[PDB]
Amino acid sequence: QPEPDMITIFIGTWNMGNAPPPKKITSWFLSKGQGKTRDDSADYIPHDIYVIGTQEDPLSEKEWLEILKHSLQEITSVTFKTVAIHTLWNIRIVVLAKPEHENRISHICTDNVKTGIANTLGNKGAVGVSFMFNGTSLGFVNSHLTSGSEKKLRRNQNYMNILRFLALGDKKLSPFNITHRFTHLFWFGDLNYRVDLPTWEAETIIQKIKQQQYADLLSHDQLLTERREQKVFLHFEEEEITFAPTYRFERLTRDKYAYTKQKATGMKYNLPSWCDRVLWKSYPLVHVVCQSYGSTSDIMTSDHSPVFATFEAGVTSQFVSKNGPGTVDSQGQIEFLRCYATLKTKSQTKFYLEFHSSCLESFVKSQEGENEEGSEGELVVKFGETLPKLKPIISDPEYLLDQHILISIKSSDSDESYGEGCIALRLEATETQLPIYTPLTHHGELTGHFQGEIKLQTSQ
Ligand SMILES: C[C@@H](c1ccccc1F)N1CCNCC1
Ligand SMILES: C[C@H](c1ccccc1F)N1CCNCC1
Repeated sequence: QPEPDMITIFIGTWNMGNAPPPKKITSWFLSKGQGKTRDDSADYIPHDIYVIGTQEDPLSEKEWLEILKHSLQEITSVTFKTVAIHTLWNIRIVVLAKPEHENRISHICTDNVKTGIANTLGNKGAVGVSFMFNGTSLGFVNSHLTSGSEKKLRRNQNYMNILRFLALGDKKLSPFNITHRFTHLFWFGDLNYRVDLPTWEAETIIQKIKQQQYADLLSHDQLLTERREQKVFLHFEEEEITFAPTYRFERLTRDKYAYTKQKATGMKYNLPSWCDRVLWKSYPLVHVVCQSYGSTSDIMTSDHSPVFATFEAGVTSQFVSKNGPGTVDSQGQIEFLRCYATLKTKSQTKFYLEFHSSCLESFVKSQEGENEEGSEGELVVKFGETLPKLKPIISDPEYLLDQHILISIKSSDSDESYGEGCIALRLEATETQLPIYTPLTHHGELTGHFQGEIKLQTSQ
């Protein structure tokens, strides 16, 4: 039975509004309703992995697991296995997989982050799950961010706290946050970003939604505008939105948006908004294709509609050679030429690099770079031809060209990372000098760039 080179992943996010679900929720898992929907011809084809994020979830873990498993069983006639379940307050993540993936899934981690302080600590935050699927690392984050149209900067801060403090994936990747630890990272939830238009325009917005004319609404979506201004979710992707706003509905119908200020809302307006979102970040040149992104029309117990997204994702096999794992493959090497880091820092410490990759036995520390003053004020750290030669555990090009090198640039004085990035080994040529580039981030914000050339030698 061959190992797969692709899997499909279902991502669901649903703010349940503290109400039990209706008896039938299959439309969610089938990607049916509004937006980019799944073809009917696929209905009986199970996804490989289902990741369900809820917010304001009133059910016990046992109650929700039984509903989810019975739902998937009805759709597919497959009894899915529970990979992980983790709950913080009323924010929950469930990961289910085809039982045929029992010996492909390992290194399962869960964690949560509570956002806010004092007044604002006690119901918002995030849960997450990671695991390995054969040679591929997968991370999943369900976050419930701060509510309210005038709190976009709070949401952005909640995002930064979650990606700093959520402890998933390989702890040996010590300089790296969750935005670098996974081949594929999916981040979803009630992100709570709103359509920033004046309150007086509520009925105009409703009209536009009835016409399915979303362009003038999406141009004011706070998540899209904050992303475009690099304030949040830097280097994440989102499919185009082609479904109506998923909040705030009168319960038991989808015919009415309930937007007016009420004592129950803290006298706040809830203009129709795309609160409920799925974004992703995959390592460079790894296959990932969104195959659905939409909302259900027939699940009406909450003031939010469920959101679905599905993906094709590239995966690699757990490679064994005659040599690695447990030795090097002399026949392989990774060389770096004309390399320099450009950093936004005002500091003047010496810097060194660390190279981390599951194609290395352990991470590799470089010598210190040579600091120069860049012409527009920046710091340029030159490595030139000084970087170590990396010795992969396996030299087979079918393995090595699928790998990635994580890079951290660290202060010699504090051993703190000033920037993290990722280089793909999926090169156009081997034994050939080729340009490489990554942006560098720290705490998920841009701090610089790393560029140079690479020379990859495989067994072929
Ligand atoms: C242009 C930018 C963007 C697109 C639509 C909305 C917000 C944005 F920031 N992309 C972000 C993801 N990667 C490629 C570039
Ligand atoms: C429970 C879990 C599992 C079973 C089926 C499908 C996926 C999955 F992660 N185990 C992983 C490690 N090996 C034993 C099984």
